[PDB]
Amino acid sequence: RNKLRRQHSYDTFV
Amino acid sequence: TRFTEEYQLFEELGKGAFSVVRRCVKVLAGQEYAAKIINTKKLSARDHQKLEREARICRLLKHPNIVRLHDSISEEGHHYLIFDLVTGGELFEDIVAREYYSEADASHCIQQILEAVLHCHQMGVVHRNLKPENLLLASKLKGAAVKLADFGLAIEVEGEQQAWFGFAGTPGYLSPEVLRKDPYGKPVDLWACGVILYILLVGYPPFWDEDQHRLYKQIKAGAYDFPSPEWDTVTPEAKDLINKMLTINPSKRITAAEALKHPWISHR
Ligand SMILES: CCCCCCCNC(=O)OC[C@@H]1O[C@H](OC)[C@H](O)[C@@H](O)[C@H]1O
Repeated sequence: RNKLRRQHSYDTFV
Repeated sequence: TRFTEEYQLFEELGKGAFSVVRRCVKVLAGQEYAAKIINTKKLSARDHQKLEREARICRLLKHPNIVRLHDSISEEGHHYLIFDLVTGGELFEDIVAREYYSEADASHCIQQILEAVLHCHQMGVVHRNLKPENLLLASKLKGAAVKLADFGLAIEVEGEQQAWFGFAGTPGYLSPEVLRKDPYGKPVDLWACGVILYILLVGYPPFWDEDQHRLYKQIKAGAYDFPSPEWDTVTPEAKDLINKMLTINPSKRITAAEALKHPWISHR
């Protein structure tokens, strides 16, 4: 089920 | 040089790759600020360009709903981006605490966000990283103004000219065109606005998965819905604005200017 979570920024692909 | 002789450092407010954000006081003025402190010892030539770009973009933007840059100070081994202090904390924390916003409060919130994005777009700046973490409340008094922050990933665009500007942003807020690795521009910000408006109204995101590969597939296909029970009392015109923001094809996606004229925003 969808959750409001803090997420990290990227400046290239994972 | 200026920072060391005029400013005093206090507690940490945030962290970055090779930076911290700390509260500081301009001692003789008795005025407090938030200082992004970048360690510049052996920065690459490109990292120097990106620091200068962030400073230039932050100096360019003058708007009530964008954090003001007070000064940009270059010392030996340290650069100081000095911003106004904003004490209300992340919009993120306020959504979690309240669970969701009423349509009236959500409309007022996204209206201020869109005004800030509109100004950015008019000045040829694309943020690329809009999310509740990057939106700050001006005070702890409920109904306080929202301020767009953190232009570290922001790019300068030439009019409506679009290009592959590289893979940057936050997974849950990334536009389909960035995930496809296709040319993009200003519309990426309106897609993120759609995600933020969805979060505002029911307190959870439209796209989420433990598997990042499945998350990106759902975003690229615009595979969101309005489940019961949280969406059972939300107006069609709220869903309509979200739909127009969360449009896969960036040409047909609502602009900031158009979004501000939507009845759900303007008739109120
Ligand atoms: C990140 C580079 C821009 C810094 C802008 C500072 C604006 N003034 C400012 O006083 O920022 C406050 C803090 O700053 C960080 O977010 C930007 C924390 O994550 C948050 O907890 C937030 O409360």
